[PDB]
Amino acid sequence: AXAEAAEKAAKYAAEAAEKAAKAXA
Amino acid sequence: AXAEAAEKAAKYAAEAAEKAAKAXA
Amino acid sequence: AXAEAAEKAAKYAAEAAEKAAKAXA
Amino acid sequence: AXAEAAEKAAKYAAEAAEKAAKAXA
Amino acid sequence: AXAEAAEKAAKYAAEAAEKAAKAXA
Amino acid sequence: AXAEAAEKAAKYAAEAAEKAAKAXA
Amino acid sequence: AXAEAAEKAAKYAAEAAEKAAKAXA
Amino acid sequence: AXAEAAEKAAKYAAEAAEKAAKAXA
Ligand SMILES: CCCCCCCCCCO[C@@H]1O[C@H](CO)[C@@H](O[C@H]2O[C@H](CO)[C@@H](O)[C@H](O)[C@H]2O)[C@H](O)[C@H]1O
Repeated sequence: AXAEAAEKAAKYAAEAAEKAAKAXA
Repeated sequence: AXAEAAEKAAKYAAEAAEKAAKAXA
Repeated sequence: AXAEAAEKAAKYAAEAAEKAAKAXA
Repeated sequence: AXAEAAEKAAKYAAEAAEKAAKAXA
Repeated sequence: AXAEAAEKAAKYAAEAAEKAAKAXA
Repeated sequence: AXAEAAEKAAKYAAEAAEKAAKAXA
Repeated sequence: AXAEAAEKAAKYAAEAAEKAAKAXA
Repeated sequence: AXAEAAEKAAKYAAEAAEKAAKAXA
């Protein structure tokens, strides 16, 4: 359960980071 | 570069949590 | 779109924290 | 107090994101 | 249980950060 | 510098986790 | 101690934003 | 505009955290 929660959080941060990276592209 | 590094770290964290989730199963 | 995802992320976080808070109450 | 602070912080963030989502309409 | 897995994860992350600090220098 | 700051946050988390872990010990 | 750590995180955020603000100036 | 607003908000947050840190001691 906690692993799942951590994965969801990391996935959100990764998508956020990706949109920032694309904005700077 | 900052956003890219954060995206990479977050994707590694997500993979690591997924692996833990699959192991805990 | 960014704002909407951030709000969803935060709601999920609040729900997790609330659960923790309730366990400690 | 830790969990309660975390809950308050998450709820604050959710409120701010929601206000932002509404403004961006 | 939860705290021990969280301490272990946090230590791994700190080591990864430290490695990156040394590589970047 | 970012890696250094990441490291401090990670160390902070690990010590908070250890304090909880010791109370559960 | 938690408030002191939160202050440090907020200061880091402020410096990061200031960096961006200056480059955008 | 965005970076300036983020800087302002982070500074507000830091002052709040500092005030709390001083109240607690
Ligand atoms: C990878 C992300 C990590 C998540 C957060 C981890 C942060 C770890 C501690 C950072 O250290 C802080 O760095 C700030 C910025 O370098 C400094 O503020 C500096 O800049 C502020 C912003 O104006 C001023 O208010 C301060 O006086 C000035 O010291 C502050 O003193 C220092 O303690």
